[PDB]
Amino acid sequence: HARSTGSYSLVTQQPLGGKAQFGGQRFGEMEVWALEAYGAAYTLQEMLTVKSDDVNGRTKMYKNIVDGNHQMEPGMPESFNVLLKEIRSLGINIELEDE
Amino acid sequence: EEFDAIKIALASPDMIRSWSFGEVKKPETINYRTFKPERDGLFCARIFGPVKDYECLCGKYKRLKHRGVICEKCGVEVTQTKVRRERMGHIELASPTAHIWFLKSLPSRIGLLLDMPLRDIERVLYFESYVVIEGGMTNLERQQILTEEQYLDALEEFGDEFDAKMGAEAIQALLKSMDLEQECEQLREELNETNSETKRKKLTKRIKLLEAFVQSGNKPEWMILTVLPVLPPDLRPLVPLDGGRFATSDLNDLYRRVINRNNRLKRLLDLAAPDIIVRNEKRMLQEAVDALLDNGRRGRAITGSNKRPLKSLADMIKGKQGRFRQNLLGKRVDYSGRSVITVGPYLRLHQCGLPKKMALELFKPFIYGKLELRGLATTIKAAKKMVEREEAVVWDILDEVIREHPVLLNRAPTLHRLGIQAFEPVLIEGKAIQLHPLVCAAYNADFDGDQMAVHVPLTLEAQLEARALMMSTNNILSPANGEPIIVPSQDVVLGLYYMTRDCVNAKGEGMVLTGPKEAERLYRSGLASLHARVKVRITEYEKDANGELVAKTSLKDTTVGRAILWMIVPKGLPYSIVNQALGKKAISKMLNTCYRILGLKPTVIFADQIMYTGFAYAARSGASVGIDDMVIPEKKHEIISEAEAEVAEIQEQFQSGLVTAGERYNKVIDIWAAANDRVSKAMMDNLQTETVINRDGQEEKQVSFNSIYMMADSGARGSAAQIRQLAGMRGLMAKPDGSIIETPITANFREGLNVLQYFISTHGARKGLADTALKTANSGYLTRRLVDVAQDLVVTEDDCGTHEGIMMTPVIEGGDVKEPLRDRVLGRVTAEDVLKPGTADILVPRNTLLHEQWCDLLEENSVDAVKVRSVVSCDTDFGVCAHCYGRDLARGHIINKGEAIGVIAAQSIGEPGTQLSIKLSNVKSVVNSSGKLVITSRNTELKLIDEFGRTKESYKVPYGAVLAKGDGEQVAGGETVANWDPHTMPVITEVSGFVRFTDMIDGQTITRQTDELTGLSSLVVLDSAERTAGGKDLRPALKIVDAQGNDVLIPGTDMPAQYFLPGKAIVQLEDGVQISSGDTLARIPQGGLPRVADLFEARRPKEPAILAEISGIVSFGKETKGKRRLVITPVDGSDPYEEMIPKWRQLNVFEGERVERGDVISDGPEAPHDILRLRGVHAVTRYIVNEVQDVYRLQGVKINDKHIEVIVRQMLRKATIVNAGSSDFLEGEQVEYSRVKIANRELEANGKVGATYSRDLLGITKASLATESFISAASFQETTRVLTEAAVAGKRDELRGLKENVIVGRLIPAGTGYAYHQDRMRRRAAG
Amino acid sequence: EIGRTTDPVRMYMREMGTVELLTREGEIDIAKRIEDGINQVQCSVAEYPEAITYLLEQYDRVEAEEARLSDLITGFELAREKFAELRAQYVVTRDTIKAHATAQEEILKLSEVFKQFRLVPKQFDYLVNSMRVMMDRVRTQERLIMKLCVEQCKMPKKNFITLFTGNETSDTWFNAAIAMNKPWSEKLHDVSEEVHRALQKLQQIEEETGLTIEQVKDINRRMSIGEAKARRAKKEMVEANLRLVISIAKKYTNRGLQFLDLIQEGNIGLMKAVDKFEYRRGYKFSTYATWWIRQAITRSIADQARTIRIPVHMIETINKLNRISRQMLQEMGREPTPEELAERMLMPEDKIRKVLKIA
RNA sequence: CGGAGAGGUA
DNA sequence: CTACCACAACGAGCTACCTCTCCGCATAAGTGTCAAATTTA
DNA sequence: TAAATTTGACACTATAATGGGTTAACTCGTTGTGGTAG
Ligand SMILES: [Mg+2]
Ligand SMILES: [Zn+2]
Ligand SMILES: [Zn+2]
Repeated sequence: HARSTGSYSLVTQQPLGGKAQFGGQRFGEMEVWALEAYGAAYTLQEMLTVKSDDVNGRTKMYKNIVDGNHQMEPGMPESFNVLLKEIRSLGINIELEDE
Repeated sequence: EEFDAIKIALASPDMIRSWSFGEVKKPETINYRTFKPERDGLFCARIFGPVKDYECLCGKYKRLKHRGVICEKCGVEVTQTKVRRERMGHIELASPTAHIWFLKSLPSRIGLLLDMPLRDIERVLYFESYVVIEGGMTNLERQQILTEEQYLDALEEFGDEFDAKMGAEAIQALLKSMDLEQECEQLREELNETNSETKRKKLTKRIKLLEAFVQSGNKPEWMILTVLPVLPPDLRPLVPLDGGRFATSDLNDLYRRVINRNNRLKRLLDLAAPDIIVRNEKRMLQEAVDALLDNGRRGRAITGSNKRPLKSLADMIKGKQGRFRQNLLGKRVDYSGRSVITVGPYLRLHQCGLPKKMALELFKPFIYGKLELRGLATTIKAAKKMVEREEAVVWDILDEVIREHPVLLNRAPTLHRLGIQAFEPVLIEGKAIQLHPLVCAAYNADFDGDQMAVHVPLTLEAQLEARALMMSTNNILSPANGEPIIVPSQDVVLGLYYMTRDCVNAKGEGMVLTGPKEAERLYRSGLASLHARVKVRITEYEKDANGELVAKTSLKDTTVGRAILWMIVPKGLPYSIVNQALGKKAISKMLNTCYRILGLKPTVIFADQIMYTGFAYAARSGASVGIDDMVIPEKKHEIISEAEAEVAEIQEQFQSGLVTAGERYNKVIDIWAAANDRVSKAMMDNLQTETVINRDGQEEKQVSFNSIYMMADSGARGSAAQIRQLAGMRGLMAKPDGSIIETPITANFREGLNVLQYFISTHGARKGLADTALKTANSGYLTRRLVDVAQDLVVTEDDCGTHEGIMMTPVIEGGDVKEPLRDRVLGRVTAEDVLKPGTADILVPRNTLLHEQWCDLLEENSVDAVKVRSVVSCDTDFGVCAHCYGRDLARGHIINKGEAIGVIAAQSIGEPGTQLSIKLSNVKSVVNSSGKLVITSRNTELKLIDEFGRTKESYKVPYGAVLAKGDGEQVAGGETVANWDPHTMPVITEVSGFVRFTDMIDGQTITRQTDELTGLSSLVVLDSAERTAGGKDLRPALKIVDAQGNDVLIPGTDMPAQYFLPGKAIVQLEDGVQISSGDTLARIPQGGLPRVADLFEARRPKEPAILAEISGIVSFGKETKGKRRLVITPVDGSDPYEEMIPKWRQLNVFEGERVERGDVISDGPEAPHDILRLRGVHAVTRYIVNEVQDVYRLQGVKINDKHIEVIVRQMLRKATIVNAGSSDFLEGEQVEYSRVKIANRELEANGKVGATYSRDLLGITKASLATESFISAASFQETTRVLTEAAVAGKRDELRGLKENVIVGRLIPAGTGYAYHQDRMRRRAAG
Repeated sequence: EIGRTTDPVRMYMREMGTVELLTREGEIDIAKRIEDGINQVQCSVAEYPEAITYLLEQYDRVEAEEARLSDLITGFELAREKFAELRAQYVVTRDTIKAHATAQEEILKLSEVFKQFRLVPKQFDYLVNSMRVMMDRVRTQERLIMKLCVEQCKMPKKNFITLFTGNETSDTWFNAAIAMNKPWSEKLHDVSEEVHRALQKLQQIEEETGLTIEQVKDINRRMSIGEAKARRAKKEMVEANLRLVISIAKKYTNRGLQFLDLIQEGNIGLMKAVDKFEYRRGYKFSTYATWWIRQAITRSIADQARTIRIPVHMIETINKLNRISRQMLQEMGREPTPEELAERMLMPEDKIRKVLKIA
């Protein structure tokens, strides 16, 4: 099975999972530790933001690769904002404190 | 968007209204005649935005021309629909409730604050008992819980003076009226009078919480929930399915419950309902709220329709399937494929065979871009359809794109870091990814249907990242230990073994050759076998002092195979490497030597050539297994018959009634074990030297050419045990309860088993199969914890300039050396010099990285032990320096700054978890009358030192043990010097003469009885636990005196030589005898993975060993009770410390001698906390390293010790302050040791007193939870408690760990990104 | 005891079980107390003159036929003549405002001729809350008077209330408190202006009530005591009939709502039934209260049972369908088809209508 | 496009 | 007054992938005016 | 928009009915109460 770009979930907005529904392979916690151990920063970032649940980053990635320029423009993943909203609904104030 | 912190704090009602855009006020979600949202519903458009991009619900404004505007008809703001997942609502609760996290998550954070029991708070909350908030009269104080009857009595008595309320509102009033600063100051005053340990702990916890509130700016009333925030609708969507039915989230149900009950409460309040009615409604509102926050916390979880508990917000935050561990750390990734793997033998180390279809699908945007650039397509849709019908030009452009574009191959579970690797792709027709045979050891990958995934780097930084850091030709040596991982496996080794081995008279023996090329010519011509013993001319190149190669040519006695293999060997290696039969170890040493001598690229080419030749000649060999290859030994039947006769006669003797059943069971076990060993030895002898058919000298004998013996000897596949079970005897099997069954499985797997032996073996088979999965799960959990504890350790400095270090010594436990000095010291940097005369007076300076040459020089000069800088002793704050760590095992040189060492150490430790003259030292002894020296010290050790100075063996003698040879004597091997009574221990003295019985009389401290062994009248002391009233205040002392009677003093001090002899002693010596000096007087009796987990997380053992906390003499202080109290008074000052020992626990050191700091008083396992607090950080580091390494060596796994040292250093991050100076630290605060280090640095820089401290050894879980970053702890474990603590404390995160930046989505401060972060820091600090 | 328990149902039943059942005649005296309180408050508010002015003008404006006469009066060609005679009594009272016990005689006879007037609760509650709003207006007047009284003088309340229970309308009581020459008496001159604005303000109340402060005070006191007695009797009736609510509600469980929600809705229905129960019909309270309790419970299950709210008529039809299906399944031995349900269901319903009716 | 249950592979 | 033990409660348990089936279940009493939002020309 | 009409909402039924269903009930370490006895 293989997949380049397909459908996305609704809540977390990352690509689905499964051959029957044309999903993408999960990059689990162990593999994150491995790339961390190499010191592999850029590949880890591109597998965390622009090839995953970040809507603007992934569409920009598609547009740029179609244009031949190999560069990333990362952004804040949607799952993080999902977590922020959930924990705020818990009644505890969390916020990204600028500086 | 560019932030340096993530701030956590409590949420005030005003801020809760501030986030919201409107109040939801109705339980209906949407309409159903038309699927449009309701007004003020859970998905209302007015509050949460329009459903569609730049559209209204009525349809009035329907385009981008009105970019932003609010429709007057339906109130919806014209904005893009994404605002539907970022806008919150709010419900206005009628009766304020209590936040469940700040009420039930222990500690309560409310009862600890109001100083009330949790039960009383719950009673007031449950509307069961009244509580007074304020009262002018002294009869009713604050927080006095009254019953309903007491409330009515007070209300009819005073009625106006006091205020007594009921429910969460009363608690809110109590929190509001309370003053933080007055309570904290009065507790500061009251903390000083008396200090009971439990009381002191509760007061210090209370004062910490109060000061946290004072500093964080939060208010105590804010934990009483008044307004409920409402999640945006797109985060709890109500989505239809393909069958028309909807599939909503549980959060909608919880919100419906809460809003319905709140609305009905408002209705009843305006309706003037009776008191019981409104009380019930308030109680159900509280239950709705807490079920919303977390279902299964307070009481019974509220189940939905399918009888399962509903998923609350807390369940969507925490857990294995929560947000943190399933969507922030691990994510689903685009541009990913998956496929089954096969074997590719024609590849190189840097190539992988990618199928055409997966390659086309993965590089689709790249193919679009290159097709557009070339001009063969006008639009993106044209490229889409063109690649969809797959012309040949598409294939050519695909070949162009993939050229020099590495891809990542990944196999789960990725235990260690080599589980993901970068390979260059080669297009192949088929559907399987073709791997290289050599990389299967790193992947732990077999070709039995295993699968792996392919990822594609996109940007230039990622491509260079994969090319310079992740390429399979870079990571040759394993990071755990400095050994190559790309080794020939089970086929190349067999081919090479068949190559380099020699027969006796194979074909054309005694020949002579001009070089290897003629040997290959003869072999391929058929005039000589690969096993002929020949004379060959060899020209070998050796390395001089500098980098060039000089040549020497000579004649060697080799085989045709050795000569042929000589073509493969690069220039620079000596000929002794090839001149013997090459097993797996031999080829591993070959590759290691080639790497150490020539470098990297020649090693890669040599490995490729070795693999090619091995496969070719293994194919040409034709080695095959057959039913005749497992040759049964011809003497098995006689041995088994003799063993059966022995067991039969033993059974008959036992039935006669001579020996017990248990001893008979042990004896038959031993007999069967001996028979099994004999059978195994006979078979191994008969298989090892089968080839006796030999010629041209006589009937000669040589190593057998049997196939099974080839596969066992060469190390290709199998070992001695497998061949024993195959052709010899199966052996003894174990019962499910662990006991060994008496009768063993006699038959092997060739003769075929019967029913019962097979049935017996099934037990062991099933037990092993289950244990595999169980130990896999345990190893996974341990690896996760270890990776967490050391995730934030990165090398920052190059050299900290510290003079501390660990004293590397070869471990010599037992009768052999486990690892010599070489394996101990390779790679590390000398802390100090090597100052010893020795024989050459080697002198290496400090700050020297000990290469292989340096270690060889050390071994040649015979250095006993060296001090080296260690990670635990480094003096760098928030990271370690390069010199302290030493050498990068994966590369071979000093470590580059910015490499995360904690992750490497954790992965290395947790990866093999699925496989689990005589010299007397520290001596104080006395000479006896016979020369059999007897030692009166405990910590004395006798080592066996060579004539070269090396130490070979070591032993520990018991107290009073006898030995014949003193220090400085050179004794020959095999002499028994360790002589001692094993079961009992003597009460030896030091003064000669006669004995006078003083301070013992038969009846109250000794028992009048006669020995049952010798018949002599002996006066044995009875233990104080069974003595009468007259024996409760005296200690019986065998006061040994001179020939006349006065108590002679010990020479050296003025304390008389007396011996307070304890109870339960069979004292045999009587009066009127001669006692020498040093002689005895009486005899007194004395898994792997779980062990590693216990050591690393540091449990106190079930039977702790008691150490001496203060140096001085030892004495007993409390009487008439079996829990003896010990007064260890010092020899100079007063004693402020005592000890308590129970009854049943045995005592090693009696009350007659003196102990120093850190002496064993009672035997048993040692708790590492005590070792740390008494001996020092170095001692506990060494103890942990030795205990972990013992377990890892018993199973045969090589792990470098620096990883364990890094873990230990991360375990010692906390330091409890015993005495404060001028810093903002009161007492007993487990604050970060780096904080107090920098505080003392600055305080002494400005010239003040400073603050002392004492480090504490926490477990891995506790240390991880106590980390200064709350986000990492929340992502790890116990998310609810960590988040509550962070919220109440008003903490903030500085984003310094790797996991934090992984979560938020930035570069990790390690490797390539490290510099960037430093740059960012150097821009944040300087401006 | 009040100890280790967490189930709200258990605790609620525990406090509910401390109250004994009522007999055949206990309900009779409870209803007698309820009606006594109602009559007492009605006659207390009837004696107030501006109340009869408002009801007279309301009857005049409905005599213009702006609303049906059945809207106001619920019982006791006939309304017009009694409106005319009460108008005549009002105008003869206007002729004899202070000319003096005959004014009290005619206002009281107006009160008892108004006793037979059973009217709609909306206007009755409007009148009583108007009473309460002007009573709290004057209460705020004397409250600011008390604030002025004890904000600067630190003086005992008894002497002030003795001189404030007499006239308390003109300025001569304030000047009398001034003239007593107490050390804190002459210091009240600083607030002479503001209390004057108070004295006229209550005077305004006086001129919009036509009666003295004491008269309206005692009238509202009687209204309050009657209301308190009626509320206490209503409470005793309601909280002694909770077992009936539990018994009715236990049959509707597991249909969308929790047990305690059903109990609360039944309690609301029981409150309504107590408010509308009449004992003079000779029936037991249980029979009349059961209808209201069941109606409240079933209406509650018809609005909040499912995630999506369905109108009551549609829910009734859904049942009008469930029963039919079951009846037909029992009769034929197999589940019905849509056409058979169309045949058996209704004259206006066809296959498509009920197909739409299925969710 | 979700969640449960059952089974299978490494 | 406070050193000590036995219970109760709470939080923890490799990774990745594939296939299939299930989720408004037994229960329920109908009328009557008034407003009103969707529907034809 | 004027008018129709099927939806939607609310108010009202007068014999006596008087306390509810229920599920399922390893191993280990840490924390906090609840006495306990001398
Ligand atoms: Mg496999
Ligand atoms: Zn609209
Ligand atoms: Zn160091």
